[PDB]
Amino acid sequence: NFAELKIKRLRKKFAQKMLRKARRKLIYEKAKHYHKEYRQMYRTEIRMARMARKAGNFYVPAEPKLAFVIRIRGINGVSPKVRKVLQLLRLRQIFNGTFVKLNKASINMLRIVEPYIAWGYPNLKSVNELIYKRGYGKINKKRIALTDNALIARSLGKYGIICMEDLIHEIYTVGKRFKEANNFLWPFKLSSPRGGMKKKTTHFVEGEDAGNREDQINRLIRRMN
Amino acid sequence: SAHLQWMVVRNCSSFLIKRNKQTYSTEPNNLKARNSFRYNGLIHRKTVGVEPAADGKGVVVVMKRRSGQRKPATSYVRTTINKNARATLSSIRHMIRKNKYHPDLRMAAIRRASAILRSQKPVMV
Amino acid sequence: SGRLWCKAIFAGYKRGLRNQREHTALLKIEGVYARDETEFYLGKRCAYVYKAKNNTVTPGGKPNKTRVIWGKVTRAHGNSGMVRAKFRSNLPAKAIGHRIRVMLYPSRI
Amino acid sequence: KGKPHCSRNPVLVRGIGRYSRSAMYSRKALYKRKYAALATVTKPVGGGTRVVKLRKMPRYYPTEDVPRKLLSHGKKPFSQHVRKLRASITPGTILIILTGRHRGKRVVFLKQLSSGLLLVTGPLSLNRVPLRRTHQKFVIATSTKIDISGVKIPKHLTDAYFKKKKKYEITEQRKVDQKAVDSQILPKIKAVPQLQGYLRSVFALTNGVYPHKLVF
Amino acid sequence: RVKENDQKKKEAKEKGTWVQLKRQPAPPREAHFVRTNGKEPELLEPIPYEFMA
Amino acid sequence: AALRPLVKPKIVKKRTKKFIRHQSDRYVKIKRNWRKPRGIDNRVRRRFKGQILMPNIGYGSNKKTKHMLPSGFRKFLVHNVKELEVLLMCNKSYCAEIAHNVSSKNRKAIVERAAQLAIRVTNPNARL
Amino acid sequence: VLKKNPLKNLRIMLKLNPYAKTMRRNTILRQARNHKLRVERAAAALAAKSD
RNA sequence: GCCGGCAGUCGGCAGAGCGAGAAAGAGAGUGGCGCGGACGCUACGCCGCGACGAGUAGGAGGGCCGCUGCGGUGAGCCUUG
RNA sequence: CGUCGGGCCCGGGGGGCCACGCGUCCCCCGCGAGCGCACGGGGUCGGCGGCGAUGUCGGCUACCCACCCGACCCGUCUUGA
Repeated sequence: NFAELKIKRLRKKFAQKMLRKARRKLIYEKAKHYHKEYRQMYRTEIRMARMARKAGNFYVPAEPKLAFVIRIRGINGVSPKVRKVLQLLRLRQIFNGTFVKLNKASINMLRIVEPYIAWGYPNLKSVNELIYKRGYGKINKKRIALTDNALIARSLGKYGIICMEDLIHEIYTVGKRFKEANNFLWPFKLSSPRGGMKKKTTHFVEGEDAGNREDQINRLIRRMN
Repeated sequence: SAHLQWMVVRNCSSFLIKRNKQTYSTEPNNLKARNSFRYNGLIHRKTVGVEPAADGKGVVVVMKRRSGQRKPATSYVRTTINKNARATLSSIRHMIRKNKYHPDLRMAAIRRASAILRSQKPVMV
Repeated sequence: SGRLWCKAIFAGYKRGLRNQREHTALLKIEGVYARDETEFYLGKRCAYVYKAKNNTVTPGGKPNKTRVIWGKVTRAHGNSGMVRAKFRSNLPAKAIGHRIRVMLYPSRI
Repeated sequence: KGKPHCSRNPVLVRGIGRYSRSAMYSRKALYKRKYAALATVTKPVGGGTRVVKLRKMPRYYPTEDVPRKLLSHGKKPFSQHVRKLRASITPGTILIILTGRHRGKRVVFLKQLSSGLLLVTGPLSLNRVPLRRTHQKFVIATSTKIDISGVKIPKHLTDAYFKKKKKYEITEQRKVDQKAVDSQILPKIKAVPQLQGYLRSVFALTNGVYPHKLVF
Repeated sequence: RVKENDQKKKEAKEKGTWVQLKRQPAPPREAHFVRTNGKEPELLEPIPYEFMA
Repeated sequence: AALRPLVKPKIVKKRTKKFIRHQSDRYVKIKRNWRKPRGIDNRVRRRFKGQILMPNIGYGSNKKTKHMLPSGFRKFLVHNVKELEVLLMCNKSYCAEIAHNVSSKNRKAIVERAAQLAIRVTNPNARL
Repeated sequence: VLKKNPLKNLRIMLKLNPYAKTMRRNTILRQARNHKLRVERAAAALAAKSD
């Protein structure tokens, strides 16, 4: 009776092992394509910049379709129109971070709240220090840290996202499944800026740090994290 | 039955004693003396008890009969164990496991019989 | 047969203006007055040597009247030779402006 | 049956192999290396034969017990730890031992032991210091070296030799080891001038001398 | 919009193509090449202040 | 040596000083027992800096380190010999404690009985 | 579970992404190779200075 | 707060699991020597994650906080106090 | 004409690859096992040194004193003590 029942336990253990190894090969190779895809977009913008300068023209790049919004002002004394947007972007604490894609609904939400936030377009590396070091997942309405690839694959795995690089490529390259990817990530609990801020109250144009940090946000991200 | 009478005894028994942040129960045949559903010497059909012998040498082990209830004069049977302190534990171990007699108190009865044997010996040098 | 410790002054506790944190102490080793040259004293053992009335034991010698509170230098403080030290027990606050011994035997260079 | 070869890939970075596993497949040559497919002892008693039992069940049990603890993975004991050395501390250099009873004495370094304690020996004639152990942290390493490479350090002395047993009397082996080392190292320091007097002097801080300022 | 969507829902039903059916907000401006025909972009200058009143 | 506990963790307490009622130092009719200040302008109630501290839930000890002596046992009041045998399965983490109303005649009998069962008594020589 | 930083912990990084092994294996040979070529390139300048 | 978990301590009447990316079974059949296994579960109990913790008037809940007397209960204590 | 362009860098005549088996047809050009090291599901040492029966060890609280910082007297009326 147990002679063939022994084969039941060992074969099913073997079936999961090859199944785990088959998925392990998929994680490795999709990331290899993504490294080629990240080298694809970085180099092809250098391709387009030089050729317009070869002739007497200019290559206007597209404004990136994702920005990183950081609330830099506290919750005391906040206008209700301002307060509603901050809880609609999941920015309830000071120095909280979230990913927001760019469309006419988004900037018009962002252009009413710039004294209370500091937002800008992040770099490719700047995503990595957020997803890996501060990446927390909203699983069953619980802030669960991303310590294994199985966590993402069960809430977005039937969407095509099952690992870090599947999540990062869905974040960095704003694809057509982006909405639940930002919903999966908890708003980032960024630490206080090491080295200090210039001025919290005023906009970035006159030497403050509020408003659109369109390029220099990558300097500030390394101070938060 | 067993679950029915546990909900009555659990809070208004004469053996219940709380007394500054613990809970105990001092009825006979209750090894580990906890006021718990598993560790109760009266509500069960099968009951295992360990209690030191009357002469101060050995352990008398008390079993419930399971054949006739409501007759406490003949419901419990006592057997005396007085051996070389290794077969003393082995005899009680065989009364539980080999007889399939309410086995969750197998090891806890051995624990109680182990501590009794250090009471019936010289203690201080 | 000489001195094996550096001269160090207990200048006060870690504080702001209206608050004072007693668990961290500010030290002035005479000789160092710059930020880039406080790296030598980082992690060095610091001891506040005093004496009392009753007799206490002493390792490797006869019981005498001197007692200490052992400590350790945590990190630098405000680019002036000021440096922070943490003791096992907080200072009695009667040693402000009194010289304590910071040692070298927790050395690395 | 097979002689155990060493690791083929060199250590590029700790935890990183230089070759990939696909290249390692060629190196290990697995392409052509595929495969497919007590307690009771009988003793005679002068009755019959008795079957005794080893590791018999205990005669006593305590009232309550701790459960087992969770399994840590990197928590190696002291004997298996890796032992490092400073770049300044090289065999032959002059050291400054502080925390010992030989306070501030200038004492000559010989070699590192298995436990990590430094075999350090300033000549008994000069420093009155025997074959003695010190810790790396509690030593100032002066930048003064000697050509100590051509010496024959005895092999019998080790961590077990300098370990405290339990009045302490100097053994004859300790004196013999001291003379054997002294015959080796003392003529060498005599060749370089002013170092034997340097050893006899004691290190001490004075007024206007700050350890972060001067160099050693 | 419903009438136009239902026309495009019956159409391409025999084709199966997922045509974008929902309305979308204004996207980024789809990076493009801008040219100038030989001439250089003429320099602009802030005006000096003169009291008009 | 004595009867050691089964496990001896590091007992840590967030606050060891007692909680003093407001203005009990100035007056005698105000006892050391804590009373919550329920005034409209009280320095203690609205937590002014440099005042006395109010008892809160954050001052509670760890659930693992609660209710042991510095020796590491939990107390349990004992009246007579019959209540001593209940601790026969808890002698490694619980100690017996004799009441104030136990006479010296039968107090000695409880002490030597507790030695036989190896149960620690925090007051082994009280009345003598 | 204690959350270890994948940026500082190598095999926590490898649990979440096995491509980081070669991505750390690369940018090591390349940095070592470009270090060897630049040193001998300065040696070519040393050969030009000597001649 | 979790559609939270724990009746599975199912032991020579036994085979010790259901953290695991994917809607469902470690399911029944029929032709070609050595007696052994730590804790537990006052299920008004035990254990595991996540978030949060200010407060007047005011409201609710828990008191193994306290006083007095009564019905039971502790083969309770007490002139050796 | 240009691109260290894009198509597994279309196809033909010195360095890195989580690519490794055998047989048949068509199109195109599910159990191999054995040990070890460890950036791997939260600390261990399989490391030690001293001072102690007539003056010392520990006592966070608890009695007093000394120092630094903070600190206006409680209840009530009140927008405001």
